[PDB]
Amino acid sequence: GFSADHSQIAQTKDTMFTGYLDPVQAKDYFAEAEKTSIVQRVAQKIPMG
Amino acid sequence: ATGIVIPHWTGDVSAQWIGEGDMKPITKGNMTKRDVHPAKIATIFVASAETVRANPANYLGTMRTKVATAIAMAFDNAALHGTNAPSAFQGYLDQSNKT
Repeated sequence: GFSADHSQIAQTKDTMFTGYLDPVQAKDYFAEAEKTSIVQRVAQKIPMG
Repeated sequence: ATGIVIPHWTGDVSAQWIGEGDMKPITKGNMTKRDVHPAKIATIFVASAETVRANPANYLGTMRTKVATAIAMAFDNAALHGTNAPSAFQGYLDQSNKT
């Protein structure tokens, strides 16, 4: 190819274009779902004060 | 494109006083011309196809105006100061002998 900011050619990798062509923010495609209590699902609820 | 040619008059045409019978003087006129031709000014600029497709910072449209600006300034630096003048240009303003 050519140097990281070559003297005669414009390229996307050139230092001249930092702050443009930034990668787009996505959602987390690998969001592990929150755990939740099993004890509060099996055990009998009573009122409290 | 082939340039132009400019004509000019130059002869010191003349006439003189006479007495009766004091047989008359003879004179001849004279002419000249100058020709001039245009020069070429040029540049090229190059980009990756991705740079063209994305056009970051409007760099392409910016360059189109900036090379036009540079070409106009190159004409002044030739005509005022001779700085890079191509040999087809005749004279430049700094060349004068009055200060």
